[PDB]
Amino acid sequence: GAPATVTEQGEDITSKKDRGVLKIVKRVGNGEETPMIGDKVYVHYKGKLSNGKKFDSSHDRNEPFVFSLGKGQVIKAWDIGVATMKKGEICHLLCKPEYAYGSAGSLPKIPSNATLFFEIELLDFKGE
Repeated sequence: GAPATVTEQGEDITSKKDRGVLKIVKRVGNGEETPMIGDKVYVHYKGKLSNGKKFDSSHDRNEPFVFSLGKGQVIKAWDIGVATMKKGEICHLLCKPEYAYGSAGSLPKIPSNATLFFEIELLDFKGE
């Protein structure tokens, strides 16, 4: 399914090229610009564990999740991944623990040393 397709065909968007964040675009955005570090970004997401089980979604609060890009307000994989997205884009990200919650996890929802899958939609971005 989708996570195995990211494993097998995803683009490595990390600077080190350690496969820490792999990406597949699912829906093109509009406009060619991506957010700059420091921009406010507005996302919907669905997050699944390696066995396919949901661990979280913005839709659980029925509102977009809002954060400042590149400030470490989110896991590393999001600061990297969202920066690559255009407004309106939907992508799939597979995120190794080093770029997510590491050996600590976020228990019980996220186990130790968990590779995470996200489907993320970049709804909007705005400058600071």
